[PDB]
Amino acid sequence: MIKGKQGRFRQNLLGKRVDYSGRSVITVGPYLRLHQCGLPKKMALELFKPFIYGKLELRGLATTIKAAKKMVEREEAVVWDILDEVIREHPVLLNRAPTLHRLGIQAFEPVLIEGKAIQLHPLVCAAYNADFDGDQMAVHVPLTLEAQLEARALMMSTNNILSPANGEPIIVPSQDVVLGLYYMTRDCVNAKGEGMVLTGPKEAERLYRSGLASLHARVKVRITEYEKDANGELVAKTSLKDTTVGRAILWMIVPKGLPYSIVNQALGKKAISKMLNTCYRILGLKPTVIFADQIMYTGFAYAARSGASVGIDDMVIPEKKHEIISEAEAEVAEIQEQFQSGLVTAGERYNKVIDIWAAANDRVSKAMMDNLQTETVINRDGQEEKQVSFNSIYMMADSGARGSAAQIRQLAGMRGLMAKPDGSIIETPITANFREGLNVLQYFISTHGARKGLADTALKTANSGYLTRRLVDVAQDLVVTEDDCGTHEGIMMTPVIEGGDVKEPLRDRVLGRVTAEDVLKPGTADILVPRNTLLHEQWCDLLEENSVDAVKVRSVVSCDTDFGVCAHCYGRDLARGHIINKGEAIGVIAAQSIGEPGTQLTMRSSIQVKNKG
Amino acid sequence: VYSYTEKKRIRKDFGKRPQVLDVPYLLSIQLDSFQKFIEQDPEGQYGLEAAFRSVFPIQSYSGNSELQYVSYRLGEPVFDVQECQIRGVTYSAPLRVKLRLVIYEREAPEGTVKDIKEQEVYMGEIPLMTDNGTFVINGTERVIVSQLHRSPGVFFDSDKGKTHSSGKVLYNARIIPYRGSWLDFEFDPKDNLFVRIDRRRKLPATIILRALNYTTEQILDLFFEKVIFEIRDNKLQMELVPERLRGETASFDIEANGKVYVEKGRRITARHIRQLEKDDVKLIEVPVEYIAGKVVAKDYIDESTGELICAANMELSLDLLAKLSQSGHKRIETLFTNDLDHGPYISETLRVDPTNDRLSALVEIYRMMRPGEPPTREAAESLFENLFFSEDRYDLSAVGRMKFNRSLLREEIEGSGILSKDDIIDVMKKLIDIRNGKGEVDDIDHLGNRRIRSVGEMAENQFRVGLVRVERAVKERLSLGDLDTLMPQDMINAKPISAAVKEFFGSSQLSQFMDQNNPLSEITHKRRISALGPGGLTRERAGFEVRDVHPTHYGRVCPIETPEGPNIGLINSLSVYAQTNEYGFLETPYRKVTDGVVTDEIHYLSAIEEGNYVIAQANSNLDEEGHFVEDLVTCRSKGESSLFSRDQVDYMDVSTQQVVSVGASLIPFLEHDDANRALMGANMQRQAVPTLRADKPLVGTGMERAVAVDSGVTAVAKRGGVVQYVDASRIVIKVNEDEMYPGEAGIDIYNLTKYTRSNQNTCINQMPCVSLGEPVERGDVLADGPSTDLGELALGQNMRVAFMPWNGYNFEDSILVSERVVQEDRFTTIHIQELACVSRDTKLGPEEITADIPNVGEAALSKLDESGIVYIGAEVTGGDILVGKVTPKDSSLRVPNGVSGTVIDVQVFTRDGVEKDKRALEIEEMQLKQAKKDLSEELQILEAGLFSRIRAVLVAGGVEAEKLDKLPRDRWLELGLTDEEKQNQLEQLAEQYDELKHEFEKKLEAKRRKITQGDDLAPGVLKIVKVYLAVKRRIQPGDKMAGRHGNKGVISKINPIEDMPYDENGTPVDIVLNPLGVPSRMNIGQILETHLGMAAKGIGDKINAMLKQQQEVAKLREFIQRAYDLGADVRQKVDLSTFSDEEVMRLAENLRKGMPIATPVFDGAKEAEIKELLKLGDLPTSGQIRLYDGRTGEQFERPVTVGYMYMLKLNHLVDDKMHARSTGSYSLVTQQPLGGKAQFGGQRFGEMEVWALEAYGAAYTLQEMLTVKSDDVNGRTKMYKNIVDGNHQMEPGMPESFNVLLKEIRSLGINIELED
RNA sequence: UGGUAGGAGU
DNA sequence: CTCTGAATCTCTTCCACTCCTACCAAGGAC
DNA sequence: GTCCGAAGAGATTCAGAG
Ligand SMILES: [Mg+2]
Repeated sequence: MIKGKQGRFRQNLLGKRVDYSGRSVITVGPYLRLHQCGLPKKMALELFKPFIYGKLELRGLATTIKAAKKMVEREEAVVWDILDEVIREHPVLLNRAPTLHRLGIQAFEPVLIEGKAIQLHPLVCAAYNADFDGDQMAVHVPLTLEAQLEARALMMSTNNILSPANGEPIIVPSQDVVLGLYYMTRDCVNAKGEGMVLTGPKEAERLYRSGLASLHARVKVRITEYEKDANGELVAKTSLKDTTVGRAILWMIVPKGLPYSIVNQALGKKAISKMLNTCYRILGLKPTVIFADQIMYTGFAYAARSGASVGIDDMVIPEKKHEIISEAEAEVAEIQEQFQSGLVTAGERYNKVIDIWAAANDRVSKAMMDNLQTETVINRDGQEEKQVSFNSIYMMADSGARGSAAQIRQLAGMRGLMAKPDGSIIETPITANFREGLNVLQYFISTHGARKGLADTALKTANSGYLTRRLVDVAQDLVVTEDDCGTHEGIMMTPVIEGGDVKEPLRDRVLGRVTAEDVLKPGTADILVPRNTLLHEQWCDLLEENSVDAVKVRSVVSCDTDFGVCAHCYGRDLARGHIINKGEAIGVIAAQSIGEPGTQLTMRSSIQVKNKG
Repeated sequence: VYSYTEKKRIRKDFGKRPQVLDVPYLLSIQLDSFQKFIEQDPEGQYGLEAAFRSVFPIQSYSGNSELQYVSYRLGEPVFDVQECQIRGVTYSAPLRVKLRLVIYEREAPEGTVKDIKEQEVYMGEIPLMTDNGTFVINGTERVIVSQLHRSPGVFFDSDKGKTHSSGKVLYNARIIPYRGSWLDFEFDPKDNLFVRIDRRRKLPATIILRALNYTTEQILDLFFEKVIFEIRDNKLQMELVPERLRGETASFDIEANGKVYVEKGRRITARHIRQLEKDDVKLIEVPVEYIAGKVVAKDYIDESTGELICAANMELSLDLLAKLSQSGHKRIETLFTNDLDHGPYISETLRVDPTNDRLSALVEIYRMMRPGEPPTREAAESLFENLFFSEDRYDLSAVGRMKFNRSLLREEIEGSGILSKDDIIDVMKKLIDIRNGKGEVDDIDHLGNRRIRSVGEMAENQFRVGLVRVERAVKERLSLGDLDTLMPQDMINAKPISAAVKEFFGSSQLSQFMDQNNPLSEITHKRRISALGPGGLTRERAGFEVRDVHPTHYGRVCPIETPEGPNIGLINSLSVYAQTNEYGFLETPYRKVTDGVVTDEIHYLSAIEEGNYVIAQANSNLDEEGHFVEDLVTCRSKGESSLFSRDQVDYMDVSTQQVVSVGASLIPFLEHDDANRALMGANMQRQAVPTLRADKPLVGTGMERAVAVDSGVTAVAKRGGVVQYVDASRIVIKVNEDEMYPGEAGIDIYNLTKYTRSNQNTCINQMPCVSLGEPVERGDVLADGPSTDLGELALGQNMRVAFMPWNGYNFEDSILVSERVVQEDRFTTIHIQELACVSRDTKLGPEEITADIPNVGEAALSKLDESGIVYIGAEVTGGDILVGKVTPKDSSLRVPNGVSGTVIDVQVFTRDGVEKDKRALEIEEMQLKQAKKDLSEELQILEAGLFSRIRAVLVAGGVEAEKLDKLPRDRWLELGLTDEEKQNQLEQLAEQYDELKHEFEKKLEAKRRKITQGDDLAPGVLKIVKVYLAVKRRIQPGDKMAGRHGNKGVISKINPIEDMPYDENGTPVDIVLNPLGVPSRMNIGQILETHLGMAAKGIGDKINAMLKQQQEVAKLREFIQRAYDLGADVRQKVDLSTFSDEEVMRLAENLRKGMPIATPVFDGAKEAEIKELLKLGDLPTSGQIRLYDGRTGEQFERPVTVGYMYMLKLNHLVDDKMHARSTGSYSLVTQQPLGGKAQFGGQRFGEMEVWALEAYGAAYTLQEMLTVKSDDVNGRTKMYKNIVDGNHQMEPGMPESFNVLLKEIRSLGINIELED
């Protein structure tokens, strides 16, 4: 009763159960701001009971604690007014059942709602890995004043913009907002209101609302664009631009600093993420939060207005599929006939059959994709013309909202060859797609791999959990203690070249890390970078122009400080644009960042140069 | 022709393939196994009789007594199934056995026994199986899932390259008896055979042979060929058969008859082998260096002195052959060892083992088996004799012996249960042949190697385990000297058997608690096949390969239906047509294929026999004559599928749906969605809480009727007839004369079970689906159970569904439901709870249940009656007092918080001997009057039926139109009849009815006694009060709702009716889904399902318009005929001309709200048929309608899919999930218990959460969570006092868990000190 | 109550 | 025949949060 | 009224070899 998971050490000493906590199913709320979260009235009343008692005693409605308890149990009218005051600015901690990230627990400012479900912000759910399908989330109430300040300063969702694992943003439009933005920022060859010249974005919105102009009509709109050429000052630039109505409408929510070039494109998921990162780089944090909320609202509204839908006529089967299948079957029959005479061995026959079927699958997929992407043909002002299709499935695939090339290939093309449980490839692939039927044998062959993948995931979870626990414990003690060691030893940063293209660009590895020794300019007897300067975007860009391969960089293993590392060796915090603060628990952050992608990781001549040099 | 239940609503059925074999009885496995276990089965085989006959002959050590059983019988159960469920007692039947005891005369067993005793004995209670296949053990229905395990026999595991890092394969053989000790044979890296008994340490394999009194020469003869060498005058010529040496290089020059045929240093090919065989020169000459390599075989002794020149297994040498030359022996034996063909594996083992005699091997075996004990010759001999050749300790079942012989390629099927020396030798020879490359290993996952062990076999094994100890006790008692002292009743004890059976049936890994939320769940739970349990794998031990799906699972075990999670693949459901073999393996039907013709007769093929044949696919064109038109019909040969000629095929699949389970086959368009989503949908159908009103699915597979009738939920008429009397509580059927038995002909009465709590706390009720006077036949459903509609499985409701994003309310999987869904209460579910109160006998006086409760308001007592019990029908709420329960000194049972439902009934159980309170008197008198009313009503109705059937006899010339009326009311059976002997028959029947009503009143008195008698209770409690609350749940945000194709979701917002999107006609859509869920997880079944649902509802709306206004029957009939004749080549073929022109009206009435459509799993409607059906109505072919926004009023672009989809409400409610806590109870470690909502628990702040808390750098929050909210009791009270005063300080203190750990470590003699 | 399994959800 | 290598056995650990439903456990003898 | 798999690391031993 001391050792093991059931012992005191793991169950009780490190896993104490906490009062002032609750649990309920979560559901999406698009009305919420980024920092807010829904909270049922009954749950809020139960969690904040001592605060309600104290407020009742202070106000004077209840003389004694027993009277206040009875009044609260009666849930009288006055109790709700008192409650609204209490939870007005009191953050609550929300966490999911598996807590892999540092971001697995976040603080929100709660709003009283009716019901029994916690309303969560759609953008936040990406970090939580929440799916809104019976998912549950526990809430905790920080009592002490220090705890409240601490949650507000560190744990609030508005603070967690960049993940500690890497500098990429952790909030991003994901499923419907990105689809709405992609639908809005698109062009049609002929549409209502084409050729118009507009005064500004407000005119574009007025035209689209009144129905005179379509959301995709190409027009010429005067755009007021602000660029911060001066240090801390913005200069307006006004010019006529060839953009659609939808792009002009979206320009209203964009902040002042950003250029207009970002909105003019088709705005897929990568484009939206890049735009948010650009806003974070230029205008800071508060404009980025406001911009994220505006983007989510606008995307939801215009996705709803679009009325995108999936139907059995959306998935089109290429007309050449039957001919390709017939040719492949003829070739495989010919190879089998050659094998019957004994001319070709069984192993080479099997390999040739596999190659033939792979080639046929590639041809079918390419033909289907070519028929799909440019399926729509628009007649404009007389002569016909070609354009990117408006097929709903293709619109879902292109925008990155959902699906991929493989999913479409399975929906409207050959499912390809399926492996046996042992790992060998079945000779005959699944010819039929999911739009048309699958006979029993093909379904069995599919079920093989489906069950194998399900078991793989079910055990991957536990293996990754164990690895994460070991990593967290092996590196618990590390904390940034000192500020500078003054050491000269360091490791050498060079891009990794595995006999081909650059696997990792040099600027990516050395970004945010200080140098152990002064970097030497390609011009001899000259130094590009000082000895102890921290490399950032600008310093890396200056390093890009000279393009020196080898740069010595201070690292954690070379740190000479005992019982901890200095702030300079670690470098950037990767979550904020700052050198790491003293007292940061870098060991736990590192272990959690390593262990988080573990669930994704499955268990089971002549040398010629491509380019001149 | 169609059944009467089919006439009222006949489901349109697609599907071109005409089924040859109908779906068998769904629960046949459980019922058949239990019937085999416990029934009068002579000759032995398997059953209770076999278990009795195996053991009961008694041998006494000089006891001179023989005890044996004659027969066994089962007593009538004391209580009916409902009575056992209500009382909470097991539904068992006493086991009465006629045992006989015979003792011979002293020093004279040859003659007749001096005393012969025969007396029936009572042995124990065997829990009988209900009609549906369930067991009632303590008033709760339980099911015994059949277990799947490795079949007894011998297996040869490869063990390929796991160790030694050298890539060598360490072949091994394993023998698994049904009951005994495992015997293993292993190959060491040095090519040495090792034996391990019961997974003990390794031991040389030849020790077993030496322990089998086998001479070393005999072992060499068995495991090696003999090469004869002879001593001759001319070079001491060797004898060498040419056939012995094939394909090996010859170091010596091969000269036969002088001429050289094969030169030295050259290999021999086939031509030289054949040349030498033709020459047949067995004699040959070799250099004296060649013989030195060989090893002698037999013992050679010098005739001059008798000493051993060379013992067996001794390598020859120059001095050895010189001594043999001095010996003058004319025969030299050398073991034929060829590295490529044979192997010196046995010889090296004999070289390694130290034993050289039987006694040495025996003492080595004793040392290994029982270390530490000194070796005794007799003890070791007895141990080895009892290990593998004693019937009691070791036995191979008939299945085990059959598998063993089949693996050893023996023709004999049945043999001795115990092993034999020849069997072990053959196993070792087979392992050696496997090593040499002649043979193949056996795969464990092969379904021919795994077996099905149902409830009957496991219950029989448990009964045998219980019986052996009673047999031992009887033998021990018989050792005492006695003669005719006692009957053979006190000798045996019922307690061991009773305990051995009760423990298995109540506390076992496979005696699972039934879930009764659906008829489908009940069916599936009885069809489960769990690989876990006793004598099976565990979750941790089970490997990666076991969870995978084998190619032999086709037609036996469902590849789809299996629980995702920890035990994935370890638990899986039996397929539809698969029925277990008589030995225990799994079988599946197949249509025999004659010469080019597919016939009708069906052969059930096991796993092994399926490999040899060539089996066609279900989806192949037959054209009603056989002779598959394509000459390359796809067939699956042994473990592989490839095209074959139409004449090469030998068997055919019986039907398309013979692969999937029953649960997974309910999904329409199963062939259009990914296997993962199909698995999810199959698992989610089993968690659909039944709704307030059952609604049949508009589109379904078509087997829902079969799974509805084959479960016990619906009441099915056993004998057809007319409905004399129907009522919400019961149905009375007047049986037709032909089906009516002659003797004491009567009318059967069906009593429906009204609202009753299920295992999942859901309501179970029967609704009468027949009217007054409506004729019924045998096998039609009379009453609809939970979640069934007119005999069709109605799991959920079908509602209009639109696939479009809507303002982010359906973001990832959320679902937006119109308020119209809530308004018409079409997802409301009833929930029945059970609250029990016990009058415990504590100290300071017994606890009493009385009305007056000290220090409470009169309002609480107002709801209670004068006896302290809650009135039936009172609208109680959380906290309201239900019973008095006053304790001497207060603690009154009350409704838990968050519960608000009417109390439907209260049941009071009172200890025999104590007084009854006034409410107890009211309950008992009401129940007694109810029993009297039931008996009187059944008696009067049966009397009416019998006296009416007597009138039929009186009709034949014995009565007139007025004679019966003028006759008095007491003697209708007494009337002047023409036959004058059937009058005597009528008098006999009148006397029989007189005695029958005497029997009825006697059974009424027995029922009164059963109510009057003090029902048994556990010691320490006077009375038990059970209060049943019935809360009516309603849909709300946070509830989980799911479809059939694995597209689960949670309700997000109850949108107002006017805000929902509406089409041109103004009808709002009930639910809007999210389109993004389809492309990623490929489940196109729902899109096709919703298109077909729109088509069905379009047909329904067309006939509703044809019915709302008065239309002539001809027009409606011809439209329905057009709808039913839509399929291009469907097999349904309904003609409405044969209908009665009034049943057409009833069919139209039942179809006005929808046109049911059947689409089998792999033979469903194609897209073209759906488009044609849509065109039959006035609907667009594309299936997409232009919808207008509810609030803006502006029409959406991009026409949006709209249709009717069958949606389920899952048992994952939200009011049962939401929980909160500020301050409550604490444990011994002063942490909060977290019994969840049960005892107001706090959510656990796990280990992985403090990592995230401290990764943020948040120290103060971590400190408060670790100390002030969990363990610091002083910190807890100080923080609570500070909060109410407006202060938010914090005293850290020390957690109590740390002090507990300190004391725990100090308790082991280790000094822990917080030194300063 | 408390320790065990049993099934299920993420 | 000491003494680096290889055989054996032997211990330890295999995610994290819930929803619950049961099974379980010291007397008559002195 | 009172009492008697499976994977790895590691410790131990053991067989080869000079
Ligand atoms: Mg989820």
